[PDB]
Amino acid sequence: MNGYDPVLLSRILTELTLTVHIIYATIGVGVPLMIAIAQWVGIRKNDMHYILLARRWTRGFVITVAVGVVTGTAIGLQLSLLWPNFMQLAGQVISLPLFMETFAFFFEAIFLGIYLYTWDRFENQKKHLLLLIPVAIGSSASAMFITMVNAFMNTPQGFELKNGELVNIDPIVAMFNPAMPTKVAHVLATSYMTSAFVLASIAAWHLWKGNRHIYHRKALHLTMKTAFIFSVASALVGDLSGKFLAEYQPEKLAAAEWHFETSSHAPLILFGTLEEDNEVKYALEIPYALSILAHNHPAAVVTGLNDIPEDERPPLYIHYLFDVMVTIGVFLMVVAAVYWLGSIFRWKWTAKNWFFGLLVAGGPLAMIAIEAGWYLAEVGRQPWILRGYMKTAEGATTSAHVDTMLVLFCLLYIVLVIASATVLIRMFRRNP
Amino acid sequence: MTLEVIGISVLWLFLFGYIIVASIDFGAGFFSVYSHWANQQHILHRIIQRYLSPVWEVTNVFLVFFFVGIVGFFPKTAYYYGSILLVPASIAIVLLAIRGSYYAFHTYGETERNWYLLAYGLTGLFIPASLSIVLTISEGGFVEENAAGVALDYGKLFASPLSWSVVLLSVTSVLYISAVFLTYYADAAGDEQARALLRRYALLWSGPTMLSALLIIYQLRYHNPEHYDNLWNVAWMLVISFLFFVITVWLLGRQRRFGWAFIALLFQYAFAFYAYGISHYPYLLYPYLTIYDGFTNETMAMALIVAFIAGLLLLIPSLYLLMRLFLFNK
Amino acid sequence: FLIMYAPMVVVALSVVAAFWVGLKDVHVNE
Ligand code: HDD
Ligand code: HEB
Ligand code: HEB
Repeated sequence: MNGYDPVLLSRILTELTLTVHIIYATIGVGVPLMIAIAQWVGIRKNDMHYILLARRWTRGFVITVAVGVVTGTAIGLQLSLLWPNFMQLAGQVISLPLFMETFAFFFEAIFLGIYLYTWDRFENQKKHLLLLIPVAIGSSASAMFITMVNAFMNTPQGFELKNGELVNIDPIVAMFNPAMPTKVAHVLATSYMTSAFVLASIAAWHLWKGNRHIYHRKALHLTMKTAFIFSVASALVGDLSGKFLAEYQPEKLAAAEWHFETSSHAPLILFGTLEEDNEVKYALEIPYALSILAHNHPAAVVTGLNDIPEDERPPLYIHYLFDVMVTIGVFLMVVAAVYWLGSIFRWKWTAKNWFFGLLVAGGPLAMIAIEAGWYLAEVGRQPWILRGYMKTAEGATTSAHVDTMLVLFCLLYIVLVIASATVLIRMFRRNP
Repeated sequence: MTLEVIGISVLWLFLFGYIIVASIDFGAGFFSVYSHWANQQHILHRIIQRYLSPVWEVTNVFLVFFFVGIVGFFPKTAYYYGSILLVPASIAIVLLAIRGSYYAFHTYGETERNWYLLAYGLTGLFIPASLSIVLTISEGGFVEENAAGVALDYGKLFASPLSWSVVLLSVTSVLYISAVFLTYYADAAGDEQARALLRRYALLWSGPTMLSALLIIYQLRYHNPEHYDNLWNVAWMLVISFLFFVITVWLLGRQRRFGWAFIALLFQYAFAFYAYGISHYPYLLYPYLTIYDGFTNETMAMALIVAFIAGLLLLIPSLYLLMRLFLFNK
Repeated sequence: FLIMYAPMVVVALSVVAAFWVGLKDVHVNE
């Protein structure tokens, strides 16, 4: 246990860091797009209220960004620290994208900084749109490149194993692996979406309470509509990624949907409870999706989990996450799909609290679905790294340091999150 | 393995490139902290910290470019250095977390703006040391002592006359470099203090720093004779550096054109750091961590170099344009 | 190939749809 506790403690710490990181990140990814769009709408419409929401957002986008950065550094460093032998092999291959994430981030950060400190000096709004285009591009570029890491972690190749030593590396093969498309896509979509619901959750708060129709109805009207779109795309690329899994890594998917047994027409599950050792409790399941319109043939035989080695299978508590993530997906999509439809273009329900409440919950639900989803996609992953890559069990270092540093960091982040939330509310209540 | 030597050659200059801005920011968020400890003015902290932070943002780019680059050329460091350097990292990261958290919170938080400058006092200095430990150990040992390698109590290698030599090689030069940068554009009648403190830190440079450049030499005689020999083979660079320092000192003593003070400073600590690296090369602490060990595929070496070029090609012009937005004189 | 490419497409679409909202039912309506 002087070099096995960390096998767990590390996982635990890393979770605690990155879990935080993401709160301050998908915002970093989705917000700038929304900002760009708001500017663009304000410009195209000559409505200098949207143009106020762009900066009204940016002003906090900053604070989000920084907290993002520090946690980013944290994880960045923690990487090789907690998992040396991993990087001993794969570092050669991961090095680049990881860099390109932050490069893309600096590239965006320049223009972000320009807009931030030229919108109050130099000329014309288009010339500030053109500064806000590179930002979102650089944001999504981060995600592309950094996700290419995870995507690669999930799947080879671009390497060769000389009795353990990883060599003969092709950049773009390892970078542009089979998972990369679905990862990049689903991640971008479910991060445009998330922030899209996050802004709606401000507009619905501010509009619900001190009903300054002014910005706060326009905000909702846009953010909700875009949120709908992004949730739809998100779901599409969800089905896509699911199909990818069903074809290439059903170890996850079969654990997500508890398909121990391999079959042609295999029903999905809405929610259940199988305690790790075959204890089927709540059982609500429907016939199969990722075959009928995905594979175009309902009787496409889904691989079963039994057919996966039990040293190669991930946990069964994964299902719950799929439930969470997907159901949030659909529900939230519905809320979105109604708001603009029914609450605006039909029966003027906007001013009803019955929406504003749900729309206040909107963003938090999405972020939850984010954390959940990440847990799902990453935890279906623990028992493969130990094979085609290298033993997870033999990836960590020492115990009596990690256990404490974990708690130090725990505290640190606890403070971060809270403080950030506080300041980030204070600002909005100051109304600049 | 040429590409592998070029990689570390450039990444060393990423660490230097970091050192440059980091000096300015950590000097600022410290000297400014004392100078505003008296009268914690939110007007002044607002006006200051509206433009300070971008630097600090730029720093972490150097830092992380370095950190992410190095392991692309040397995953075996990610094994060894990674597995060894378990604690100082986390601390440094805490210190950073603090720095940034408050850099953000202060932007729209006057409560933190005044009280949590304490934190900038703490971190602004503590960070240099917390890097200096790794920079130290990188030419030291975790299980590497004298006769033929005795296992070392890492808990008691903290206190050593070679480590504080690096703490001095850092802190004081942070102070001095920062002071020189602040002086360079000290376009005010109230710039007399900057040059006096800059003088003190220049005297610290001629002393504690260039002193430590020799403390390292007179520690290596008993520690690492190969490194000592290399360092004597590049001591002329430390001389050159001392001469450039003398040039920056002459610009200090005399004229208002501190551009040459900054160039002289640049080449000064650039060479005083670049030799300090060169001597350590070609290897990284261990004989198993020599540049050519655990031979990697060298295409992604070229790609990584491309990425470093792409990086610097922003890092530098960001600052070159940052020093044209404040002028508009071409 | 089609399903390996498709996602990013779907995304790209969703983006410019998300823009197109700003022109359709934002500029000339509600
Ligand atoms: C509790 C769930 C959980 C657990 C046990 C882990 N992770 Fe994680 N991981 C996620 C939950 C997560 C996340 C915290 O939710 C992340 C952070 C970044 C992200 O998008 O989701 C994710 C993503 C993520 C990425 C995303 C790269 C990218 O696509 O840009 C990498 C490289 C890692 N993780 C690394 C690890 C390693 C090496 C682990 C060791 C076993 C690990 N994670 C355990
Ligand atoms: C997609 C999602 C995501 C993800 C997944 C991630 C994942 C990650 N990441 Fe990240 N980032 C991000 C999103 C992100 N990210 C962003 C957005 C940014 C910007 C800022 C913020 O956060 O906001 C960053 C930033 C960042 C940073 C900073 C840079 C500088 O300083 O300049 C770092 C270091 C990192 C690391 C990292 C890592 C290591 C990882 C693992 C691999 N990042
Ligand atoms: C937030 C929001 C959201 C949403 C809505 C969703 C919705 C959804 N989804 Fe999701 N996800 C998510 C978020 C999300 N999601 C995440 C975050 C994740 C992690 C990362 C990735 O992508 O992987 C996932 C993941 C994931 C997955 C895995 C992938 C891999 O592993 O590679 C899958 C399969 C799926 C499906 C799905 C679906 C089907 C749906 C329908 C509804 N997803």
